[PDB]
Amino acid sequence: IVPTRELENVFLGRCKDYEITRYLDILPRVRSDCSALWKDFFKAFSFKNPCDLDLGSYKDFFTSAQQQLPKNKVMFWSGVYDEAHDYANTGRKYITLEDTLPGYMLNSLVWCGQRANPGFNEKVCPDFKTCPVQARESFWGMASSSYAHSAEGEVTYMVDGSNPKVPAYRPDSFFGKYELPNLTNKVTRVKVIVLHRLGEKIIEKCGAGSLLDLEKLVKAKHFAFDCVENPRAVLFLLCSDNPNARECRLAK
Amino acid sequence: AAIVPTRELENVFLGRCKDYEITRYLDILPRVRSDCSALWKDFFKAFSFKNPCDLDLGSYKDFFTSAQQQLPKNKVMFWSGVYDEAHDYANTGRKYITLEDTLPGYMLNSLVWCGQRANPGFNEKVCPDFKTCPVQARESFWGMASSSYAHSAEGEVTYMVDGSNPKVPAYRPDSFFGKYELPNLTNKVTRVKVIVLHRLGEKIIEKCGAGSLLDLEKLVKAKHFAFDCVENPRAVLFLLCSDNPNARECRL
Ligand SMILES: *[C@H]1O[C@H](COP(=O)(O)OP(=O)(O)OC[C@H]2O[C@@H](n3cnc4c(N)ncnc43)[C@H](O)[C@@H]2O)[C@@H](O)[C@@H]1F
Ligand SMILES: *[C@H]1O[C@H](COP(=O)(O)OP(=O)(O)OC[C@H]2O[C@@H](n3cnc4c(N)ncnc43)[C@H](O)[C@@H]2O)[C@@H](O)[C@@H]1F
Repeated sequence: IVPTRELENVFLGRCKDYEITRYLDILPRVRSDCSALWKDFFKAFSFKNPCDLDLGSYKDFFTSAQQQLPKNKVMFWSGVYDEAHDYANTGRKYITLEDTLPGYMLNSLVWCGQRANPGFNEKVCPDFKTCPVQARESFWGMASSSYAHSAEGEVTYMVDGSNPKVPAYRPDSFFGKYELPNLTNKVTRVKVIVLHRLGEKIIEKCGAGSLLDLEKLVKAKHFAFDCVENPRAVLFLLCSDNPNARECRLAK
Repeated sequence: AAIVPTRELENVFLGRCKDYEITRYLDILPRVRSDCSALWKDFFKAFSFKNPCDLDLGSYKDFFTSAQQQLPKNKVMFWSGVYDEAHDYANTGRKYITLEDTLPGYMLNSLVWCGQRANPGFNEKVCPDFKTCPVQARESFWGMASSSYAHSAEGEVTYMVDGSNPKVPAYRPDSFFGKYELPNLTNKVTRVKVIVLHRLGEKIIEKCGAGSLLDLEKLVKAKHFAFDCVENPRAVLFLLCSDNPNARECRL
């Protein structure tokens, strides 16, 4: 894997663009200037072995970086990145991690430290399917946790119902591992949306398999629960990308 | 009461430019030759150290020569009156390209700025209302951006219009499309494909083959382009129906 070029300039550039122009109406600005955020983030993994990371390294970064999240608007997802983002719609309907300050600064970036100067590898980074679990998930694991700890009201969870190999809810997803257990009592409802991909065999349904697992786990935590499969707004989003699919038929 | 310039103009501009250069639309649009600081210099000199209304259609020419990307065949889209729907359908460059996906569109999208005579050469407190400035100055930037963008289109071009406005024809010689785009389309364009938007639950005002759209047709054919026109095609209708699943038009 090839690390992002000019990590620092990209970071600070996204940081300044975000501060001045992004989500102004939707998300609050953070207290720290961009260079203090840079110091906290860099300190986390710099001058270290690329797999000397744990779930605590970026904690000061996230403490600096965390925003209060608008009530009822937080959305979580597993295995349906693209439709959750389209449905969320850049903050118009829901908020995702990539809408928040740290999610937006680091989306799609690739970095790693080294013990030698200049503290980080600008040439080659380890295929993270090589370090332990805790160092692999040290950045986005803490991010997911910091995000989830900030959620309030109803939160929404979008899942893949058409995967014959991967259960809609898994205790060992970032959601199961880091997000769900970090919901505080400010959260009152987990609303699930199951995606039944077009042209595909339906695999999971509300009330059965791993979604019943989830339902019990949510109810055990003193949250309300509900669940729907291809609700109309969602279905229509998928139909625009495949408008002749059988599921997309309109009136004559 | 007063119009507010963007804060930290130069930092926002460089931040966006850098972010874009290194991480944006990599698989979709090519990079430009000039670095960010050169682009800032050509942009700054267009308006700085002059009165705020002392600008013309040629002012940003050097900036546009430097920032213009070559644009992908058959993917260029134009719109009047339906900003949101056009950008939704275009899908951040995955289905069509818009001016906002290009480098200069991205950098200056939503920003507000103006020159002054006194140091430091641009006004940080206040900008005039555009209706106070002569048209060549009021349109200097976005007028140049649209002609330059239109001039780079190759293959089929798509044009999305509002067919539901009772006071604003779908096509108008007086719109940005009509002033700066249609007439700067070169002989590398093969076809104009019009997509007429009929807003859900509203009176249908314009139709393919009559009214200002019949003017658009003959105009297009006398530039020797092919022409076609479709009204609420499914792929668009499904996007409208996603935000309003209850309309008559979305019936199952
Ligand atoms: C926090 O967690 C979920 C998403 O994680 P899950 O493990 O539940 O979902 P899954 O689809 O199984 O895993 C895909 C992983 O990619 C990570 N990721 C986030 N952002 C990026 C970027 N920008 N580039 C590469 N990978 C990224 C995810 O966190 C997943 O682990 C969401 O609801 C919360 F964001
Ligand atoms: C070149 O120009 C047209 C778009 O402009 P038109 O005059 O043809 O159409 P209209 O919708 O009447 O006005 C668009 C111009 O104003 C800016 N603009 C409008 N709405 C927004 C929003 N919501 N965000 C940012 N900018 C907006 C644009 O800069 C246009 O110049 C397109 O085919 C090509 F862009």
